[PDB]
Amino acid sequence: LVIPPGMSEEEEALQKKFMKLKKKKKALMAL
Amino acid sequence: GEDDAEVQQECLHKFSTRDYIMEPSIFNTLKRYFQAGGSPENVIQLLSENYTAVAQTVNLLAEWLIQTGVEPVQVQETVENHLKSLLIKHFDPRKADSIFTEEGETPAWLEQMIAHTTWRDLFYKLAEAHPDCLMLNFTVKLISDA
Amino acid sequence: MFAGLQDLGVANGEDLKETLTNCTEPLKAIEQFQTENGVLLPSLQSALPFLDLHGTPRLEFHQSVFDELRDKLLERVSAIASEGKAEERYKKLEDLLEKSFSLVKMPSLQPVVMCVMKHLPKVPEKKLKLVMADKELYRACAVEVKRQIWQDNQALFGDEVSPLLKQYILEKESALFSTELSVLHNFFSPSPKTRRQGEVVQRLTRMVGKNVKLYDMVLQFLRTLFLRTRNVHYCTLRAELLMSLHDLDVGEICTVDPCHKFTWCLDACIRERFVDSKRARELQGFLDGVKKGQEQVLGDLSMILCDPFAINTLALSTVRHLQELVGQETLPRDSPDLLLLLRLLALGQGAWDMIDSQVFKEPKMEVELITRFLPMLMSFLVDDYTFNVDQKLPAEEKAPVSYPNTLPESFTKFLQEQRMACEVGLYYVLHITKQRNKNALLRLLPGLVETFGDLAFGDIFLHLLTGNLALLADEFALEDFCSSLFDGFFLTASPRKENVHRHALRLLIHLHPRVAPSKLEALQKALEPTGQSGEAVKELYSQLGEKLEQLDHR
Repeated sequence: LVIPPGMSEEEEALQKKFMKLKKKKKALMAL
Repeated sequence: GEDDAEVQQECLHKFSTRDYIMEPSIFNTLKRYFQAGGSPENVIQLLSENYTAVAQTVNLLAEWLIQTGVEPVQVQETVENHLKSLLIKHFDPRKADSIFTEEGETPAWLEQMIAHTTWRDLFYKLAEAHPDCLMLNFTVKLISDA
Repeated sequence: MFAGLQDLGVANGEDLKETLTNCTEPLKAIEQFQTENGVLLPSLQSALPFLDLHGTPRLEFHQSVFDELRDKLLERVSAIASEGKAEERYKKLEDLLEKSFSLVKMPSLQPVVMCVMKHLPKVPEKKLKLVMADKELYRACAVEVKRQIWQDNQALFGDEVSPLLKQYILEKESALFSTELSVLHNFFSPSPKTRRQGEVVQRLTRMVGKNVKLYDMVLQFLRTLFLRTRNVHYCTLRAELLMSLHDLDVGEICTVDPCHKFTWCLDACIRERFVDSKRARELQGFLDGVKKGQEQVLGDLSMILCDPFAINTLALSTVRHLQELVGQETLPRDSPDLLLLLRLLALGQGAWDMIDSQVFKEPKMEVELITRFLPMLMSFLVDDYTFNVDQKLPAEEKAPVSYPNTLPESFTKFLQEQRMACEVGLYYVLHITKQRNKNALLRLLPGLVETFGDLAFGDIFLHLLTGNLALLADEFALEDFCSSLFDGFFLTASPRKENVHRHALRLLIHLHPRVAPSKLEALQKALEPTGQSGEAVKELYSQLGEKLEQLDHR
């Protein structure tokens, strides 16, 4: 069950795409 | 002119039917066959090839039933009621009266049937369904006169 | 009308013949035969004249007696088998078997003998072997008797179950290659309860009855054939069998197969095409409840998970958790439900490796599949979500966003080196096709060209992929979509793998009108029978021929 606690490259990319999508959906919401 | 080849095949037909060796008519049929000049060798073939022993097969079923615990007199009563059922279905008064005019004396089997009480019941049930038949009125009187 | 009569001292037709032949007094012989072989009831002798006088044949009297008495005796055998104390019960029926069995080939009496064996838990083995020796006795006797034969002649059992297996496997192949291409219904559409009504699995259920020993033999057959052929459909049948006895409440088997509760739980998930959290956690407990020293039940839990219907439900469930982890903005490592599906899925996909060389350990879970591969999968989702919203936004200006058509090299490496990464990637491809996401599909199709174990060319994935590709049937007019699927994917493997040849032709036949005619003719040439090919692709290539000449009348 052992995983290193730091995030991998692909994980941080995922979290970046997550935030990129949050912004887009907020901007879509208003304008 | 002569019948001979028609009669022959009329007889060979009966010889082919199931268990014809058991039939009372077989003696009459064999005489018709030979008076019409029938060769005999293939008659033994037909009678034995078409023997199934239905009647012996009834004996077997009866003893099997009895061995499994049926009371014997009860298998006997089923068998007797089947004879009784057939006789009531096909009862012809003219045939019965023929028993009488074929000989003034009665046949031996009539006085023997009467000793069994199931056969007397059959004659009583016959005497109602056909009240104005002569052979039954005679038979009921024979029973009474006992 | 047969020889067995002599066994009981009763004359038959040959006895009659020898009696009449060369008889010095034939008519006397006949009249004696008549009295010795009639119904032996003295009270009849006086009344039979009365019947003779009416011309009624003795045969009609004897036959009608025989019908009643025979039916009464059949009824009595049923009565004796559900009555009284056991040893009196079966003693009467055994005695009747010893009497009547020598008459078993007489047509009129064979039903009596059959019925008596039918109601005897332990027909004596002498009788059983005499039944087994004669083909028409054996074939025309009750399954209660057959089970007693099968229980002690495995090879005969096997000869009975082999043609049923053969039919089953052929039906599964016909179903994956039926030219019924549809997004409404496909191979995985019928419920477990529906599938368990099929004629092979019902016949196998009837052959087994409640006999644990027959059930073990059927398990053994399926294991052997699974090992020898690697055909995963034998796993479905092992599940369907145990579940059939479950629905018939056959406790004599279900309470002693340690995979029973597992299979029952897994069967509900299959019916919903989803493993919810509760049944997942129950599956986990059966897994964790494998006691040391009985580790080979792992092999059998694996086989039941190797059920394609089970695989399909786990993969569908995995792809659903990714989809709703994107909405929750959570990484795979932080979803315990997801790790559980992966554990079950890995076992199913490893079943044959386990049975092969009996190492009964759960497979090692690859850390990087959870931290690197599944994250790249969800990125493709988030990408596609971002593209959708990028279009609903104004002032595209310069660079109206181009759909990302890039595959990280590490992705395809996982696809070509890891059973489980390949599998869930395949199902993520099945998902976007079903969504007719032409952009996502064209992005992922490259890099399906080389996959672990040629999994992207398996019959199951290709049956579902081509079925889902009907939802995109119009796109086949454009030729770079057409060549992306044929030249970029199918024709990659169609010369080397026969079934890919078959699937490709089966997709063309379904899509023939929508495909640009000059491309149709080119594809037709590229899919010609290679001379060393089998009957199936030859008949399919012919079907193309007639459809392409019938379309020319428009």
